[PDB]
Amino acid sequence: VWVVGMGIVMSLIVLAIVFGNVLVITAIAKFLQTVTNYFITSLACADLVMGLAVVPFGAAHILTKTWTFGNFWCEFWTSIDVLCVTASIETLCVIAVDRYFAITSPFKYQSLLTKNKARVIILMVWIVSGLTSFLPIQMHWYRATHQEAINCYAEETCCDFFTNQAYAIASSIVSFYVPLVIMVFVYSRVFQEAKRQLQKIDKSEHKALKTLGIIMGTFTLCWLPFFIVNIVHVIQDNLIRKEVYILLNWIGYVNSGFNPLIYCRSPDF
Amino acid sequence: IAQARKLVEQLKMEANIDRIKVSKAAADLMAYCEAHAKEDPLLTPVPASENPFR
Amino acid sequence: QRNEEKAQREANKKIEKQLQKDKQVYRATHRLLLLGAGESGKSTIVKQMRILHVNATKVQDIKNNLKEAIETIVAAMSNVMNVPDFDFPPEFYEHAKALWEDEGVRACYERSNEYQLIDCAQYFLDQDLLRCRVLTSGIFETKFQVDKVNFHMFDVGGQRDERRKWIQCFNDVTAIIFVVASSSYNMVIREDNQTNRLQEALNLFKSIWNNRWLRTISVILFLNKQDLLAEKVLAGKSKIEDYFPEFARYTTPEDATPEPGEDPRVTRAKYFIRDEFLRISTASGDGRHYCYPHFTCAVDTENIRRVFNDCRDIIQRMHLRQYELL
Amino acid sequence: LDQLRQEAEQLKNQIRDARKACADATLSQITNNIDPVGRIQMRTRRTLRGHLAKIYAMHWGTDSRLLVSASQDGKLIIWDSYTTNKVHAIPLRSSWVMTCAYAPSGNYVACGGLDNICSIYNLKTREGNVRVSRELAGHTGYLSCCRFLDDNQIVTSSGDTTCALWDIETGQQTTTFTGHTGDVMSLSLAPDTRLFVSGACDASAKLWDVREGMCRQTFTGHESDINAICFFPNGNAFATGSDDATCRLFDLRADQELMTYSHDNIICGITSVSFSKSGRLLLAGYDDFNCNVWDALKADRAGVLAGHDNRVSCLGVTDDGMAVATGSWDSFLKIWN
Ligand SMILES: Nc1nc2c(ncn2[C@@H]2O[C@H](COP(=O)(O)OP(=O)(O)OP(=O)(O)O)[C@@H](O)[C@H]2O)c(=O)[nH]1
Ligand SMILES: CN[C@@H]1CCc2c(ccc(O)c2O)[C@H]1O
Repeated sequence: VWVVGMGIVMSLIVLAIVFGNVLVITAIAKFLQTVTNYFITSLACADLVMGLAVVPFGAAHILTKTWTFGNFWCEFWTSIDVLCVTASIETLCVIAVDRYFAITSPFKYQSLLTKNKARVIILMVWIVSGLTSFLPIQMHWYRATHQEAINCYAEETCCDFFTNQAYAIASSIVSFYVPLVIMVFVYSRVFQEAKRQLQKIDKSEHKALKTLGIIMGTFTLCWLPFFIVNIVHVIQDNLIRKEVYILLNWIGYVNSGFNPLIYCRSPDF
Repeated sequence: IAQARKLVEQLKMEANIDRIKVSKAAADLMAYCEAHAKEDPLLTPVPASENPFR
Repeated sequence: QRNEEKAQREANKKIEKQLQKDKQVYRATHRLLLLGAGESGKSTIVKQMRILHVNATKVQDIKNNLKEAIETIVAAMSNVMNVPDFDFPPEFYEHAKALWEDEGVRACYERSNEYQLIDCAQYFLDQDLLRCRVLTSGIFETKFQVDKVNFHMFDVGGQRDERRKWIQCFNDVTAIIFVVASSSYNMVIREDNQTNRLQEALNLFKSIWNNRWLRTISVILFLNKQDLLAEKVLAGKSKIEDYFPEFARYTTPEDATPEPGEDPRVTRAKYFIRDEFLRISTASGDGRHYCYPHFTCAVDTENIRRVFNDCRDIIQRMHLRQYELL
Repeated sequence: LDQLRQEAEQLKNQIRDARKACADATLSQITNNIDPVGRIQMRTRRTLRGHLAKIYAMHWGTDSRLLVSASQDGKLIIWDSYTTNKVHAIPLRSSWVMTCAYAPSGNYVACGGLDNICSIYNLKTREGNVRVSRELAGHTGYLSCCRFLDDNQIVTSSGDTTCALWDIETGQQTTTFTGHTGDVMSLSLAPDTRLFVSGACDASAKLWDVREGMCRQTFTGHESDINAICFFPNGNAFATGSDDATCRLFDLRADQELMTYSHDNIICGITSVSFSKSGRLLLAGYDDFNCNVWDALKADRAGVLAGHDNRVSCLGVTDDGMAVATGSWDSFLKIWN
């Protein structure tokens, strides 16, 4: 009986993402508009699109146990969720990067970044994210070469994920490896600067540690479990089941649901 | 020390002036407001047809 | 007329295009406001920033100060002076020069603390262009660059104000530079019967620190006139204990970093005045308030890095306050 | 010597005896039968942007279409309220500006600030090159307000407890007024430009004379500094906005204070006051981020204009009484109607 009841959990979670995210988008535009708020707005928009156009489809497929639309719709759904997941993570790297000059180069921060530069970098990162998902999905260049995906690719009623090794490795790298190390290095330096500034202040006459630890831990704990198996199950010989795959993917999806709650805590907000 | 001598000369000037009761001034102000209340666009709103700002 | 509006619309474009360029320049400058009491040295510090780092009335102005300095001491030595616009004739300069050698005048110079006297009396009678006092009512400003960065330093100055109602205008400056005279603890300022000059400056600092509008402005403290402080302590003329009884029980702080060669007595007196200014700021300083004390000499310490380094820390700490780190 | 001060007490007490005798009845008792105006609501019709910093000054024009604003960024921008198009932008020699004006004929604009110097600019010139015409520099201390009698006469009020009546043609003071013991903060000319008042920081106001150049009266009903003042449209009354929460209305003929406008929930100050076309509404700025509307004959609040995000520092009403402009410290003018 828990199968029917679990559908309420998905509906309750999905409705929160759509309702929660539009609260900060409308407030920023109608009231707040600074150089560092465009990235937050872009991240919020990406999260809203991902939630609205991904979560109900996956929930319906899981509950009904039979995909209803055709092959084109399934390809579109895979392309859109890959694109949205790739673009959501990469914005945090930009946030970490630009918060670094403010602390590390206070004088040149104003001259380094402006509205035009922020718009250009946002467009560039969005194009980089989009090129990873739509182009291989539409070109059918990621198809597997085994005898298990033939039924999935030949049946319009069925739908699953059986992507080849090379595309999976490349996507996992370009979506998780690059941002993580950069953001780790950025946040390490920021802590050192605070410490000197705290040590210098003490010489003249753990909130930062707590907040950096929380910021790091929330998304690393939500995302690393999902992106750690995308290499393992392909490399291994059927050592990872599919239910755990779906569960970890949903856990990774959960992160961006409360990411805007972790962020956007300024007094003016 | 002449500052005190000059100050007392000024205060005596204001001592000898003509004054009227508060009632007369209040009546005059009320009559003026009543007379000119008609052409007060901020008080009684004008139609939007004759509004330069709308 | 259809063409009437077209020209007006084009007029807005020309004006609105200039404001875009000016916004970048305005947002990339730092404004520093000088403050203090009289005879502190606010004007002298500005002159250091002009002749050094970035960027013919001197003959008459120097003689103007010299003439008044000798007369004031000689007039009170017993215990024409006010003729308007009397020039210095060849005999006039010779006549005034001989009065210095008198031993009776010398004794009056030893007791200069009792009365009022200009500091530059000895130098001019016996860096030269800046060791002169000339006063100006209109706000005095100065523009200079250190390293590809624009700095705007101005001194409101004026005659004494006990209301200072214009202080609400300076609600956006980067920092406030405060200059005090640390070698004037036994002199009475402009009244001959009042608290000593150091206490008058302490009261002004307390009012500035506890201000409604200046609730988020840091203060840079310049304990100026360090040269005379060593001379007064070395001589046995006056002691801090007589004027400040708290000096009897004071002890040298453990965190002491004196110069290469300095007497223990001189170092203790230096830190007592600095520590007394610090207790005022820490009493009501809970975030977004800081004080940076320095031991500066206005004339013979040429380095603008002290303002440059402190300004970077102020902005660096301000960013750390945001995002909830410190 | 000492006897002069003792005699001054008798003269001071003489004034109070005469004023207390003329109080037949308070104004509130007279106007208990007047129907209240009701609830007054206004909506923003225009918003003007383009200032890089906070705003202290503002003045309309005789045509009631163009206005001029001043800011500490060093700019003096002239607007066109109907179409929202800047017509001019004059850079300034000093970055500290506290006042501005606008000539009745529209050919000149005035300015002044912490530099103790008043400046006059030319607008309608050959080849369209605005340049400084004169520089009036005789004062000691910052200026607070400037007003135009005609194209030749300008009245200033500096912070050294003095006022003056300048002369642009020769650049010299025709007459000077003294008697205040504190900084002068504001002034306002009479409708006929024969008298004017001034509110100092010693909690008092005076009624000067333009021709004779001597004081006439003195009202001392306040308890703190005074920041704003404005004449009644009739010309026989004026309202004062002080540093406390209260604003009072004085009468020239009765020589007393008539009413007091205060509320229990307001503890801020007032920076600008103004009347309406018929003298029935008394708008007043505040440090509470909003502008309140009072009633002249009832002391009843009748609306709140709270569309700003910083303190309101200037206010004005057009000559035809069609719109109200309120600047602020966030560099955003607003035209209400
Ligand atoms: N010995 C000594 N004298 C100094 C020093 N700095 C300034 N002075 C004196 O400063 C005098 C020049 O006038 P200041 O005292 O600078 O006057 P000011 O700065 O215009 O005065 P305020 O505007 O009231 O601050 C000269 O007589 C100098 O002797 C210093 O470091 N050592
Ligand atoms: C079916 N969901 C997909 C499966 C694989 C995948 C996702 C996201 C980012 C990637 O780089 C991926 O390779 C998931 O959203």
